Amino acid sequence: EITCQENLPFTCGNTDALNSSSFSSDFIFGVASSAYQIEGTIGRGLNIWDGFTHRYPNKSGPDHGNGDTTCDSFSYWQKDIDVLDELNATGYRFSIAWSRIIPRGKRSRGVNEKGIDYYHGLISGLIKKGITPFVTLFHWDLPQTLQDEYEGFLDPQIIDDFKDYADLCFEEFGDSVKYWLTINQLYSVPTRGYGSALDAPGRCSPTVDPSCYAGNSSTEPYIVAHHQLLAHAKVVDLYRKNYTHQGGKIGPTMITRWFLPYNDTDRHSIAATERMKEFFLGWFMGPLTNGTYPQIMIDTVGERLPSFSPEESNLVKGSYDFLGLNYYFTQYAQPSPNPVNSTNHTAMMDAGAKLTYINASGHYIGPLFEKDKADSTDNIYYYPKGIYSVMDYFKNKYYNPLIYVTENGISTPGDENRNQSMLDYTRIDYLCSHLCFLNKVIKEKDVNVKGYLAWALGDNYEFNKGFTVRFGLSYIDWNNVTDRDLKKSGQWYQSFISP
Ligand SMILES: *[C@@H]1O[C@H](CO)[C@@H](O[C@@H]2O[C@H](CO)[C@@H](O[C@@H]3O[C@H](CO[C@H]4O[C@H](CO)[C@@H](O)[C@H](O)[C@@H]4O)[C@@H](O)[C@H](O[C@H]4O[C@H](CO)[C@@H](O)[C@H](O)[C@@H]4O)[C@@H]3O[C@@H]3OC[C@@H](O)[C@H](O)[C@H]3O)[C@H](O)[C@H]2NC(C)=O)[C@H](O[C@@H]2O[C@@H](C)[C@@H](O)[C@@H](O)[C@@H]2O)[C@H]1NC(C)=O
Ligand SMILES: *[C@@H]1O[C@H](CO)[C@@H](O[C@@H]2O[C@H](CO)[C@@H](O[C@@H]3O[C@H](CO)[C@@H](O)[C@H](O)[C@@H]3O[C@@H]3OC[C@@H](O)[C@H](O)[C@H]3O)[C@H](O)[C@H]2NC(C)=O)[C@H](O[C@@H]2O[C@@H](C)[C@@H](O)[C@@H](O)[C@@H]2O)[C@H]1NC(C)=O
Ligand SMILES: *[C@@H]1O[C@H](CO)[C@@H](O[C@@H]2O[C@H](CO)[C@@H](O)[C@H](O)[C@H]2NC(C)=O)[C@H](O)[C@H]1NC(C)=O
Ligand SMILES: *[C@@H]1O[C@H](CO)[C@@H](O[C@@H]2O[C@H](CO)[C@@H](O)[C@H](O)[C@H]2NC(C)=O)[C@H](O)[C@H]1NC(C)=O
Ligand SMILES: *CCS/C(Cc1ccccc1)=N\OS(=O)(=O)O
Ligand SMILES: CC(=O)N[C@@H]1[C@@H](O)[C@H](O)[C@@H](CO)O[C@H]1O
Ligand SMILES: *[C@@H]1O[C@H](CO)[C@@H](O)[C@H](O)[C@H]1NC(C)=O
Ligand SMILES: *[C@@H]1O[C@H](CO)[C@@H](O)[C@H](O)[C@H]1NC(C)=O
Ligand SMILES: *[C@@H]1O[C@H](CO)[C@@H](O)[C@H](O)[C@H]1NC(C)=O
Ligand SMILES: *[C@@H]1O[C@H](CO)[C@@H](O)[C@H](O)[C@H]1NC(C)=O
Ligand SMILES: *[C@@H]1O[C@H](CO)[C@@H](O)[C@H](O)[C@H]1NC(C)=O
Ligand SMILES: [Zn+2]
Repeated sequence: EITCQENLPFTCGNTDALNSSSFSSDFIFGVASSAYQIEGTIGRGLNIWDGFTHRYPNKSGPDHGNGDTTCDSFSYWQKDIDVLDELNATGYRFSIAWSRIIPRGKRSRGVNEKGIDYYHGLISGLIKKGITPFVTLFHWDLPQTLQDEYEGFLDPQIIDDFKDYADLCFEEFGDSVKYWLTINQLYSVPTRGYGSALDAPGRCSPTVDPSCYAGNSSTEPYIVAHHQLLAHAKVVDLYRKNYTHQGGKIGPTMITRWFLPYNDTDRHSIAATERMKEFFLGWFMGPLTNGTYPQIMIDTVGERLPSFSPEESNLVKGSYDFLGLNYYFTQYAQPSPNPVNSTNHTAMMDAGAKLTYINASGHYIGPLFEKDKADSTDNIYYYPKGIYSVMDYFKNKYYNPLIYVTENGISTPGDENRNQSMLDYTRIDYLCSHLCFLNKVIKEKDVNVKGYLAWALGDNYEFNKGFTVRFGLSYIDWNNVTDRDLKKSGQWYQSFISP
């Protein structure tokens, strides 16, 4: 019987109690990263994250930091491999910058052979060290030209352009890459990029944020989400019909969260909690497993929710070999009004729920996840059991899918000096507490999880936060980004992997 801790202090940092041997022999352990966050603009065209961070510096991060140079993985990709080698990692998730291989967006406009070579070198290097690549085709960095031509994912033209880009990736890298992720965190761009405008491209309703150049927070998130599903499905169909000889697998990336009732004895809170599962997870999982949006979304969103044609429904349904599940935290849900007529209405309001980290009786869900200096009441807290609940839910609700945890991690303040940043015991606690529960859910619920990739191989530009927070298991000095030095967490993970 496996017992896992939910509150501080944690004792899972002892590799004598918890290690890779606790999992199946073939279980993959590694770390993850994304192109915009680690490469730098050198050698690539411009994308919407360059555009967004430059047009709206205040939105790039409190420090106005962006991905211009960041940790310079373009030049130091070998150093990334060295970190993985040091960790004895068996997996590495990275993303291909569309702007690096097709700077002009549309494939017919030509490709960047040097950009293609960059990824060939990285992939060859990973394989030579026994590291299995998990490659994300689209980690939000859409070529700026496509956003300017037709507003990217807001238009159906994105489908063919994404398909042609994916085709190039399969053609060029598919002989070596056997695990593909289509779109990173399906929920994110529709809501943050077209709803709240916290993320690129930065579209929203005029009253939601006067700085948005255009948009409609009430309708656009649904249009974008719909196109993401269609684009994703078209790419999966292309992969399975034209690249089956490669013997690989492909799937979407979902940002997952668990939800608990703000008040577990209040039917309204309980209902809001179930609505959140449907609006947050079901919005994409319903189409992916059934070819239709959840009924509660159909009923609530009405005319603002696009419909799948019979052909599209068939294309989207079952469009995955596995699911890349990112997991960070869990929230309490309570009822909230949905003012559809208000000029400030956002798609996020349709769920009719308010999310918190403290419940009705004043209980904080778990240890501190992220401290918000602007407002103490806006602090995020984590919940280790959430990963168990999410995996159990996916197996029972979404037809026992093959799963790879594609992201799981925690940040530490950017204000900390080198020594403080290196002594990241809070990260060991976060990682081990989640790994305990992941092992527990695999054994108790038989969830088909075959890999775990911790977020951020190293410190990098964090979307919306600049360099004010660090997520890496390895430290990076912003005055000399060459070195990737394993922090206490990286050293612990090394021992966890090879006890
Ligand atoms: C997994 O996918 C399944 C489909 O492959 C889902 O089952 C479908 O669920 C639909 C509801 O979402 C359901 O469609 C409704 O059908 C009603 C009856 O239509 C028949 O009878 C009519 C007689 O007058 C006739 O005119 C029709 O031609 C049909 O013969 C219909 O009245 C409904 O329309 C109203 O409600 C919808 C909102 O749901 C409104 O959009 C619409 O304007 C109207 O107000 C509705 O029809 C749909 O209307 C919208 C239109 O775009 C669609 O083309 C049209 O179908 C449908 O019958 C079933 N199909 C099957 C195979 O059972 C399944 O849904 C779950 O299970 C069903 C049974 C139901 O309980 C749902 O609530 C569940 O979510 C999906 N499962 C999951 C997990 O989501
Ligand atoms: C988690 O949710 C539950 C269920 O909603 C909360 O319990 C309910 O708390 C209500 C108070 O907010 C209770 O209603 C009140 O009852 C007293 C006594 O009769 C009455 O004088 C009040 O006017 C009020 O009555 C309601 O008034 C509005 C009407 O629409 C409604 O029909 C009336 O009932 C309610 O009875 C109670 N339900 C039950 C079954 O216990 C719960 O609140 C916490 O516990 C209750 C018992 C009370 O001590 C609250 O102060 C306390 O916050 C809530 N838990 C938390 C931590 O928020
Ligand atoms: C976002 O787009 C929606 C849809 O075009 C707008 O909602 C429409 O608003 C008009 C004017 O009040 C109504 O006549 C329609 O019935 C609404 N459509 C539906 C069914 O929602 C909404 O006003 C737009 N929001 C902003 C801020 O531009
Ligand atoms: C807020 O969360 C706390 C902690 O999960 C809940 O408290 C638990 O409630 C159960 C059921 O009454 C008890 O058996 C446990 O002993 C409680 N644990 C603790 C730490 O006190 C509490 O019920 C939640 N509040 C609401 C309104 O849902
Ligand atoms: C890549 C982070 S986006 C995310 C998870 C998260 C981590 C730290 C702080 C805030 C969020 N979830 O994406 S979304 O659910 O916010 O769209
Ligand atoms: C208050 C503040 O400092 N934030 C402003 C914001 O109000 C403004 O809409 C935006 C214009 O792009 O520029 C930000 O710096
Ligand atoms: C790994 O953890 C298990 C408990 O799950 C323990 O029995 C084993 O001794 C540990 N391995 C090492 C080498 O510490
Ligand atoms: C597979 O490739 C062929 C050759 O380019 C193409 O004709 C066909 O449409 C492709 N199948 C798809 C789009 O899945
Ligand atoms: C506008 O939206 C904001 C954010 O949800 C809300 O706080 C405010 O009350 C709304 N104003 C209106 C029109 O009620
Ligand atoms: C930058 O760091 C590298 C690796 O530690 C080192 O070799 C080089 O001398 C440093 N350059 C500076 C800033 O002096
Ligand atoms: C790396 O892991 C393999 C497989 O568990 C093990 O045989 C090998 O000794 C490890 N290498 C190091 C130096 O940890
Ligand atoms: Zn710049």
